[PDB]
Amino acid sequence: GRVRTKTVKRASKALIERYYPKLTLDFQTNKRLCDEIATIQSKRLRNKIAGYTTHLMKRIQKGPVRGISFKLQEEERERKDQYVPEVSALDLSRSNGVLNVDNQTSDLVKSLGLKLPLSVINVSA
Amino acid sequence: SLPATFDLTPEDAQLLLAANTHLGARNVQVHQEPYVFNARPDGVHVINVGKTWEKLVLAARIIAAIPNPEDVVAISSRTFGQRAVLKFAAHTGATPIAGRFTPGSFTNYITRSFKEPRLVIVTDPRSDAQAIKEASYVNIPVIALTDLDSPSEFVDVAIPCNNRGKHSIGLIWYLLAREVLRLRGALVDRTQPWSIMPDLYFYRFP
Amino acid sequence: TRSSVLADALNAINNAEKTGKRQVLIRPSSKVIIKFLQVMQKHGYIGEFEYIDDHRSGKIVVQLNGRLNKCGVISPRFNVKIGDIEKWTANLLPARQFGYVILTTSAGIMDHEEARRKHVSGKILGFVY
Amino acid sequence: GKGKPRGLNSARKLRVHRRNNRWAENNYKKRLLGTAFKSSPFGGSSHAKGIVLEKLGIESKQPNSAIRKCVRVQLIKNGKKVTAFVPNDGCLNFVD
Amino acid sequence: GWVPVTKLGRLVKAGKITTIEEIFLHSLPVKEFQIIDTLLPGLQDEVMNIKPVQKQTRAGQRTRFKAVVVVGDSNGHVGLGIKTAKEVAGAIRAGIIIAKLSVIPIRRGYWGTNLGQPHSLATKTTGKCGSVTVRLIPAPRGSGIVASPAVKKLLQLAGVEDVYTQSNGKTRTLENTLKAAFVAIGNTYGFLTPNLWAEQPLPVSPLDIYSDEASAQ
Amino acid sequence: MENDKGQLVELYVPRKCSATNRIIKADDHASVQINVAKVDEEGRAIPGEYVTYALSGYVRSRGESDDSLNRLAQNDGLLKNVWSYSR
RNA sequence: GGGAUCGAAGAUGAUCAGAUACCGUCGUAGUCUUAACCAUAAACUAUGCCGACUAGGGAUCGGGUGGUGUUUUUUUAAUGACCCACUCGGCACCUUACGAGAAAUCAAAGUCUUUGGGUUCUGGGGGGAGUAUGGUCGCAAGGCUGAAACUUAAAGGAAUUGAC
Repeated sequence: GRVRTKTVKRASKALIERYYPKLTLDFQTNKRLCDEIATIQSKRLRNKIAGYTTHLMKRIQKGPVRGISFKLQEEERERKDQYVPEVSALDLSRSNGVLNVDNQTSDLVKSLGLKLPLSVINVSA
Repeated sequence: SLPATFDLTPEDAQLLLAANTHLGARNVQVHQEPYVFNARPDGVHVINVGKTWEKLVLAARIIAAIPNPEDVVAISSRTFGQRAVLKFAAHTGATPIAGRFTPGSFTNYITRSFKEPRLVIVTDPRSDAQAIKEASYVNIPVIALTDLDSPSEFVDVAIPCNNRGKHSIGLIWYLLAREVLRLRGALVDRTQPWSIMPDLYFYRFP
Repeated sequence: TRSSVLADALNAINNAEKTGKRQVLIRPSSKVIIKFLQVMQKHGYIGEFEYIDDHRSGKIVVQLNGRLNKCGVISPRFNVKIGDIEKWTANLLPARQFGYVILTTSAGIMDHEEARRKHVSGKILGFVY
Repeated sequence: GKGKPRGLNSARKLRVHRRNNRWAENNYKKRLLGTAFKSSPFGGSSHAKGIVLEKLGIESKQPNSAIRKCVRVQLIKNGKKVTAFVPNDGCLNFVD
Repeated sequence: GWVPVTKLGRLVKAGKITTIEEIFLHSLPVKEFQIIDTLLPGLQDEVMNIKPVQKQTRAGQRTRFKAVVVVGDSNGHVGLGIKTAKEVAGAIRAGIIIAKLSVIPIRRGYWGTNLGQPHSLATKTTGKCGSVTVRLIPAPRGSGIVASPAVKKLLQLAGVEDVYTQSNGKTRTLENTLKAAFVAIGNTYGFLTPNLWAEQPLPVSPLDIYSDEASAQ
Repeated sequence: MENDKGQLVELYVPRKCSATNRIIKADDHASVQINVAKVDEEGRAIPGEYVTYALSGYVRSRGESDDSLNRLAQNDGLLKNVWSYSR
């Protein structure tokens, strides 16, 4: 069971989250990348990190794996303000300017003493 | 202690009739039969929307009574109320708690979820029941948006609406939001309709 | 069957005060009940109230303010003498400072301090504080 | 109303109820039947004299194992045979 | 230096509240014992009981200690706190703290006349906890405290000078007895008398007069 | 409560409730104090001037504080046509 | 009188393991009625009876009042049967707790130290003991009533944890 230690996972994951496009599918160039871009004191643990960058780069070029990319939270902030329909369902133009409503609710509005466009569609049980 | 400026608007009444806020629950509790207008023959009761309006007016008065606008907290575990509460608190200055309520948020002075409100506003007192029970320990008033079979334990001023239809919920939060802002002074004229549509407070899904 | 009526009346008054209400409906009524409630109303443990006729025996609607802690009856109406008052006011009242054990003397029904002042005695109905 | 009568002309039922329920005590029943005057070996007195008939090595086993030093006496006033403990003398050297 | 975390606490630290009578007036929940310590400087505690209790915690037979502690002013501010802890002195200290939190006032009054200071209670009161019921009756001046020495000590830490007591139930279990006596002395500010029938206007809190202060930044 | 010198001898006067007029005690945390803002002619709230209410933990816990506060508001002219005295 | 089933006793074949005792087949009394006797149960809802007050909710059972309800259309009706709304009077349910209790729990086991609506019966640590004796009822079996001597520091009720 070759479970990668926490330092290799976190370092390789960070080097792909921040520094994605420099990294490649090849171990021998990502190894030189990990030589040049992080201060890893030992060649062996650098090879661990570099081959795990290679494996995760093989995984991410198939689909977006759950890393860090701060380009979508602002789009979700925009998504709150995107779908503002210009005609609401509360707007009378959806129902030809009239409120289709029952006899008792019309009796309520008559008791209010307020004049609104109302069409009395009766219901029963 | 109210001018006739505060009275019910024909535009707002058209809005409230369009949102089916008048369509009350099937069964009605003991303490909310004052809010019932009548029962339709299909078993749906009718909510006195004028009473509803003046309850929103008094609730807006109470929200105006808190000096610092941060101690006002809106609450929703209701799905549509999440949208409504977030956009409400955006336009208001209050703080929202959408989704799941963390217990011990009003007790437990140590944790990071520790907030000190001076007012709690609730979409559904049945879905947000634990927030009512939590507010019942640290002396916080509770404003609720009660349908006609909503439980009225530990509640202050309660607004009769329909918590089923999302248009009703978004519009109730909408009207309370605009009336609070008109009472503050950022909406100086009363003749002015609130320019943001009630569709910003309604809930969407792709 | 229904044996005492002032007992049932104070039962209903005390229950509605425990729930915090504002009014009660007593059925039936009596002269004794009216005099008792006048004694209450004189010191003002209650506000105003009202008789209702139905030709049988009246009903009473009482407005009760907030001031009643507890009222009750002493159901065997004991014969009491003058110093005996100092026993019952040592038993039933919450302090020497207030509270009214009420007596039924031959000069009417009233609280114990008036019967100190009028220097009479009689039987005992109940206690109010 | 608490399962007992409270009428103002009901003193009789109350005192008959007390005289029936005081026979359930212990001291009352010993006291008004003359129990001590009939069967207790002293006959209802604080002391008594008697004549030693035997010295007894009674045994107390559990949980305390001890050899109790006792004396079988026949009392003078009654003709009653009573065993009794004698303290502080391991030898019983003051007793024959 | 103590930093608060509650807006009541940073009001108390700001010197904007003087007595606890505001907190007692406004029914506030206290969660900082430093407030009680800064507002009751003459608050004198006393231990009532320390007892070793044998726990069985995850295959471990261990010894913890139950400490029943009463704090109390020589005026009318009492507090009760019960704490189990692994150490004796930690149980003492945290029981002191829990008693600092549960401080309630008392309404000590008169018996008979109106001279000098109130010495006895003002009415009869009653507390219950478990099967222990404790009944407090006012007493004449200079009559001492007719109570069992635990209850007597909890009353001496109140400035109650004269009271008759009667109990009922199994008063062997002393924590039920101290809780029942504590409920009895808490209920004295709970019985409405004719000299407090006078209608009073509702005053404002310190939470809104001092709302611009004491806010979390 | 006062002494024979006529000076008051109490720690604090308790707040009473308004729905049931009973005493709100020093540890009723289920009770509630309500501020309702005084309005202007324009419909702006006066910042430091409120009308206050007291609704005790028994009142609020029983499920009555809504109806009772409606009664208190309409009797103080903050509502209209809501609380009916006859039912 | 009846006697089909099953079946206290009895008469019997047993056996194989310490898998417990065995079991199995026949079977009188009885079980079913008539004329009488007896009067006991965990005869429990382990909760006396009468009466008032105090929260909701939705199902049912019996009765009744309404509906420009519904259906069976007989032409309209009227029956009935359901649905809706109300009202009594039940047997039960389900929440809570305001209140009670030691707790389980209780809309009464609530309105009880802030102790009183009326009234009947019962109990006073455990055994000895529902035993002895006497009275009474009964053909009998038994029932009702009912001790003391002596002996003893617990016997208990509810809830809680984990170690063979």
